[PDB]
Amino acid sequence: RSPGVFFDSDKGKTHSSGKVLYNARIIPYRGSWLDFEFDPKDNLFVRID
Amino acid sequence: HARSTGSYSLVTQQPLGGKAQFGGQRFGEMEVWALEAYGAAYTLQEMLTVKSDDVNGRTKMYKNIVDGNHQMEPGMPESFNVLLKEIRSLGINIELEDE
Amino acid sequence: ARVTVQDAVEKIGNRFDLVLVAARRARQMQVGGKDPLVPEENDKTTVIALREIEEGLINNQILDVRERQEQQEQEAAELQAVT
Amino acid sequence: EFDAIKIALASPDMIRSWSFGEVKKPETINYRTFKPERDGLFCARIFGPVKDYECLCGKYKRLKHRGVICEKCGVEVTQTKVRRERMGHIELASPTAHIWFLKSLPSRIGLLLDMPLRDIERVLYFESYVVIEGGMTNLERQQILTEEQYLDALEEFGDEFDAKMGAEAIQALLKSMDLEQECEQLREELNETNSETKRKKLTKRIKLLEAFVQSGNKPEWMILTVLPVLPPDLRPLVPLDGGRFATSDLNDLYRRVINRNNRLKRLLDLAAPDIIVRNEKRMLQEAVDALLDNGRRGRAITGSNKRPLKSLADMIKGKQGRFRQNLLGKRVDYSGRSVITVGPYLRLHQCGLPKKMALELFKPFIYGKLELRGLATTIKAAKKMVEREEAVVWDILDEVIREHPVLLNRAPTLHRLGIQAFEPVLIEGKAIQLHPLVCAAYNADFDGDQMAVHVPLTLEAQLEARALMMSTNNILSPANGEPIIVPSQDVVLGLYYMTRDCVNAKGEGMVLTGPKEAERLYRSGLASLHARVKVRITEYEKDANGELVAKTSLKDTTVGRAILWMIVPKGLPYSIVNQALGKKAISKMLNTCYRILGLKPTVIFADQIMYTGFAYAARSGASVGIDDMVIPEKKHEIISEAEAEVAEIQEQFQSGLVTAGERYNKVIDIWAAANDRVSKAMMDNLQTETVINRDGQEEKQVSFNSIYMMADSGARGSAAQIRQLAGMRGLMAKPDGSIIETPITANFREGLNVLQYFISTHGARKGLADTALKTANSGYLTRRLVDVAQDLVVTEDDCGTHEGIMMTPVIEGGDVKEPLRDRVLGRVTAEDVLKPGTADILVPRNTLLHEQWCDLLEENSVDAVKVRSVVSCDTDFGVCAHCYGRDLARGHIINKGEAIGVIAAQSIGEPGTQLTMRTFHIGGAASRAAAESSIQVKNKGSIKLSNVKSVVNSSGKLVITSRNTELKLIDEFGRTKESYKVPYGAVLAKGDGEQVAGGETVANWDPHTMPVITEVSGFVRFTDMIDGQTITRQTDELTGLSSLVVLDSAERTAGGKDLRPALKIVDAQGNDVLIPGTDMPAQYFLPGKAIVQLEDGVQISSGDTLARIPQESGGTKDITGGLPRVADLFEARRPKEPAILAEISGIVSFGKETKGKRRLVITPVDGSDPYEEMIPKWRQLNVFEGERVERGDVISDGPEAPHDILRLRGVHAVTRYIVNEVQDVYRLQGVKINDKHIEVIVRQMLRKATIVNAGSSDFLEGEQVEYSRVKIANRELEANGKVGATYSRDLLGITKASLATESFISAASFQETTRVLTEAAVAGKRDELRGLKENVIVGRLIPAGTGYAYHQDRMRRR
RNA sequence: UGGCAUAGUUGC
DNA sequence: TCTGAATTTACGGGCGCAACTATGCCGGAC
DNA sequence: GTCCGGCTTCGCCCGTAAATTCAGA
Ligand SMILES: [Mg+2]
Ligand SMILES: [Zn+2]
Ligand SMILES: [Zn+2]
Repeated sequence: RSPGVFFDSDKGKTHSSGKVLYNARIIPYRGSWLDFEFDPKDNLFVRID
Repeated sequence: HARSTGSYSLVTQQPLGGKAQFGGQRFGEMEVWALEAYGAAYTLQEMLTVKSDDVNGRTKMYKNIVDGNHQMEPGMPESFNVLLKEIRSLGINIELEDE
Repeated sequence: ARVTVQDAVEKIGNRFDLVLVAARRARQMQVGGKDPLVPEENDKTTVIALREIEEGLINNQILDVRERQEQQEQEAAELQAVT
Repeated sequence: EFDAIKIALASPDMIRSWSFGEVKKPETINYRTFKPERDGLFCARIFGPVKDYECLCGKYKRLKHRGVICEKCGVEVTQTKVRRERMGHIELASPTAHIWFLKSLPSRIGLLLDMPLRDIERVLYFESYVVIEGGMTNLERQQILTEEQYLDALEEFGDEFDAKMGAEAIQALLKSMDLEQECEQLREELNETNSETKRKKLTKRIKLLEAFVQSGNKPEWMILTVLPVLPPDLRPLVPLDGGRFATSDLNDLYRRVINRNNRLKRLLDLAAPDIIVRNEKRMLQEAVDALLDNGRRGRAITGSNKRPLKSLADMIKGKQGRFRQNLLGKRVDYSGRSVITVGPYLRLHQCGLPKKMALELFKPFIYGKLELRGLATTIKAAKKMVEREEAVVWDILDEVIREHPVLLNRAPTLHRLGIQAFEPVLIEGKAIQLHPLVCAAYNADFDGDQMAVHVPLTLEAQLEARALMMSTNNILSPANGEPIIVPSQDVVLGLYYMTRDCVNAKGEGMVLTGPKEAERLYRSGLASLHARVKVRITEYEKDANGELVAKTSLKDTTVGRAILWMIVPKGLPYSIVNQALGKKAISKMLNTCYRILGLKPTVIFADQIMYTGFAYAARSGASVGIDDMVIPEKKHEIISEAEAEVAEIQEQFQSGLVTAGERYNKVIDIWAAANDRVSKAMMDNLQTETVINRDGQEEKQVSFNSIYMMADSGARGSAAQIRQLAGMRGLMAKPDGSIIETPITANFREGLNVLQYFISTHGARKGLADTALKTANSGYLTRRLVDVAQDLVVTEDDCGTHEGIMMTPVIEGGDVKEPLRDRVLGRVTAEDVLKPGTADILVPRNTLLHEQWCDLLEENSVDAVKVRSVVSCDTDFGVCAHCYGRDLARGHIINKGEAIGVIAAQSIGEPGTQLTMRTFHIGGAASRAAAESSIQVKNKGSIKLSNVKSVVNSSGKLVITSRNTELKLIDEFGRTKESYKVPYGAVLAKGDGEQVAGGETVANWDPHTMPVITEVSGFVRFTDMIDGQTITRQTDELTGLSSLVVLDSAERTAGGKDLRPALKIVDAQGNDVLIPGTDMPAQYFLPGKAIVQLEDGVQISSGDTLARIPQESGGTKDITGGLPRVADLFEARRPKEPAILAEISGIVSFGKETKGKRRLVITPVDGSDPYEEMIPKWRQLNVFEGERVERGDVISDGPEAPHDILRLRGVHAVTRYIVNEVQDVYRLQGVKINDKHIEVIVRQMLRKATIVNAGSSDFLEGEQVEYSRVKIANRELEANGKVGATYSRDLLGITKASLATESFISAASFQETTRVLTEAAVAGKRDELRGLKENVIVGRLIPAGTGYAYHQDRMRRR
């Protein structure tokens, strides 16, 4: 996967309600992964590595 | 490839695997199911006791074949003893209680 | 030689007791002491035993009767030689 | 020797008893001298001598010193075998918690102390304190103190007070518990409680405490103080290339546990500061946890190369562990492998074994023969003679191979015919010659396949091979009754060519004096193999009492048919060879020969069929060219019409009339229709392609085209592949079962340009991925099926049960698939089958329904027969022969002993895997139907409807408002001739009980949309709806009207989550129009993504579609997508929207209607009135306030949970449901499985039962026990004056049923070895090894086949 | 003289 | 302010069989 | 050459236990 920023969905397989979450991953060539994820309550959370 | 008798593995006294080393074919789990589907109980018993990992059993069976008698003493597989010891290496006391 | 054991199976209608009966009869002919009851045709003991079963002159009852007779004869011979 | 295996916790005293010496030093080998260390992991005085009967230092080196112990070093001079079984021990510096019982999920320690897992984890690894003996302080027992809390307690409660930390604290807590007292308080609290979740927790705690009390275990033994050490030979150091030894895994773990233990001991010797010793204790705990089960706690420690070390748990569990790698399947001597070739000359009972493998496998037998004949006195001489391959040892090999069968096995032994015994024939080569007929059984083509030869050694094994596993005994497949040695592709082609006719050939019309004359004419070249003639045929009919009666007549036949008739045995009729003799015809021929004549005639007939088919296929010179794939002239116009259709549908879509999903579905359906039309036109132009005449007018005939001649004969290929060759090859499917709407317009004879050869690769990738990635699902399913059903073995001959299941012909909605002939064949009847006329006993009660009885049923036209089923058997620990029925491998009843559980599991699992790996045989073309949209009745007869609640619309057309409407075409004799499924919202041309004639439609609908048809008239109100979050409305400004779509749970807003859009029919005044004679409004709820084309307050009439929901697409319907349904069925998965059923019968009444969760109540006539059900108000209800209901009746619609069916409708209902549901999937794929296997699997599923009343027995209140145990206990109780305990049967998934077994060995070898072993150890379980898997593992005779008699004798001689 | 890992490949 | 049921979330187990060839197998102080 | 030691995330599915959220009293 090319380094950069990529937005994916995890299209409804979680929460058993069909809601399509959204995640944004910043993949560096050499470094730590940074992900911005949503949840069913539509609150933006972040996780490092 | 073909093997009648060859070197056996160390941890479990079973035939070695492959043909680079003079190994035996694997009688897999599905093969055991297939033999169970038949009435082949003696064939299966000799397949997994006397032909694989019963050191006394296989030595005696070889000597009997050379002597011209086709009969086997079943015995107990060595891999079962290995399993027993491995379970005993935990805090689990598994034993074969008397008759 | 032998192709199918169907008639032998009909003679011992279980398909599993046939195996045990034939194994006993072949073992009695391989160690063996005993001799075949059917004209041997360059067959191995298993095939000869199965053919004996096919002819109707071997089964569990016959083998048990013969074993008991042999045991009684051996006991009688031992007793006579001793007392 | 032994008859049971006992498992229990290992007390420190027991561990010390096992060990022969403490291990103290973390060194294995000196690495300069290869001798073991003094008292290290590899030791001699602790574990025994390195060499047999030799001391370490060489003081004693002979058997004469067998037993004495050298004083210089202290090594007991004995064999090295003891070193393989001598255990050691390590005295841990501090107590250590056993990880298995800490993180078993559930955690034994956690819920024995009634403490959550997080807190006990915190305490164990030295991060918090736990109070012991709080006494008269401000502290409780299990309460937790951090460093701050501990400091506060110490400074404020310096008096008598104990708050330890680490595994010592947990051990103190465990030792300070009175198990029986705790049982008393927990039980009396359980009786005095009211909650349900707390009830479950309390009963789980009570169960664990009672398990501890009953067994000899103690709680504190769960914390290790003495650590056992495996014998060295089971963790060997084997030299690697060079001086470096093998980098063993157990040795590293054991050697970094001794390190921490020694370090901690040294620190405690000098009284190191509390923090350092605390950290050392934590490290010791982590090291021990890694040794026992690495990675379970987290941070799986990795050695060199960063690979996690294989711990003891990792060695005994998993696919690479002992159970599934060295005990259930082992490598075997006297076995070889080689590529396979054809060797057509072989008979069915023999296989070509190469001379080299024959010599290598039978070496001991050759040695025995050499010694017997005196050619080699000493075994060294015989070995030397054999290795030189002298001219005399070959004669020995021929003499010893005569009557010695060899097992031939192909790698994926999916079913029992994958391993079969053959008589060896010595071959000059390096490949095994395998008979052509058995290939179908093996699935063994000759394109590089390899097979393995095994040699039975003992007389019993040889006789088992000769009498059970010979290829001449396996004529019939064990899964069904059909033959398995049917000739595959060349023989069937030869027979099809031989038995065929053309209007004008050489030697036509002449009268022959017999088949011999026909062969003479054909060989002499005076008559063609296929030329109509008259032949004097003498056929034998044995309708007498076993006497063959000749019958001579003049048959109108062909030369080839007459020639083939010379091969048929006597008793068969002549019409059996008077047809074209395709593959199915030949299969039926062999089957009839087997049923009428026997086994040996069938074997000889099959061999002769193979020989003659090969010979005449060679003679025919049937080849394939490029001019044989003739392209139809109607292909282009069909393509153009389909393209016009897709263009117009796209034009409609761009106008908004249709949405994307339904447009895609319509495009797919029209392309499928076009593809079917092209295939039909191709076959029409291909079959009648040849018109031949030289004696008058033209006469059409079935073509001799090679492609058609091979497709029609069934030799190779089917409609799909020939279609792709000549006709358009149609739609493709992506790996995820998604159909590419773009078709492929070109066949294979034409180009397939770059773009078309890019869509194809999607389907090709799908086919190859399903072969290599989705085969694990079929293998997993079949392993689960085998491991749930392996101990089930036929024991008795008849249990004398009058229970059974009602087998009827199956018509799923089309024509008859499996007639009553094939559903009751070879199964014993339950009740007398009365004649359909008037109460005449047609068959007795306990007669096996073989072919003649089934034909009698057919000619008497019986519609339903009650037969004895495996699931309804009254036998304990097995199945009697009668309830099972015909063997299906032989023509007789099942023999007493044969293992039917393994056979059933293999039969159900093999076709799934085989079809999964064969999916790539059609490229990737999608298998599609026309999507119906109508019901065309074919035969005259009355029309009846079941499960129907319809309404008449404005146009007088009856509209179905029910979900499960069944439209049955009944005949004038009352027999249901056809069945059809009428979807919810179909328009019926005719009505109920109305006569119809063939070829006229009676129902039509729109398959791509589900409408929401009403029940009454009125105006439309968008009730309980808000724009923006409840629906998305689209405005049509130019027209002035508007549309709207309900947005599903995914799209709607979390704020105001529960807003339910509904269409409420109201009268002009504005009030709901109640449905006829009820008490609830006529409001229809709109599900997600529902297209409403109406406007608020618009007039409507009865039977009108308010809204239409797009039905969503269904991808390729192959095995790969249907197998998951079978897995869910056998796992007993609760559906996502289960249909709610009525627990009890009686009158119905709605109660409070509390909160949008409407309450239902069923009041029986005189029984328990106050029964109530919680039904959400958002789902429909079939029954309302007025009517009777029987238990198990549907209150709402939708999928039915099998658990509900079992609880309400009974065992027969659930087993019938499972059988029908799985058989639908397996019929869709053309898989033929007898229902016996599914029925026995269902039995194994429902093998447990929960007690509801203890009765007079000794069972608990709500415990789950084996149904057999409770049944026999009740039988014994009713034998006396007591009364048995009432029970309730449970349905368990195959995985849960297999895991929840009385024997812990079978479950341990199955999944979850860690959990199963932990539960068995805690409960102190005892295994009687009475199943098949346990006896395989232990290494004794199986209690299924020939070993059944041995096991019965042992039980009698217990 | 037997073990593990990685890579490649064959038959399903 | 408490308490039970149902729902959601976290986390552990499962993920076919058999076979053949090759290379590489520990990094840091005396 | 001979002797001694403790930085990777990224899959799909399902069963079961723990934590939360309703839904009340
Ligand atoms: Mg192949
Ligand atoms: Zn010594
Ligand atoms: Zn029965």
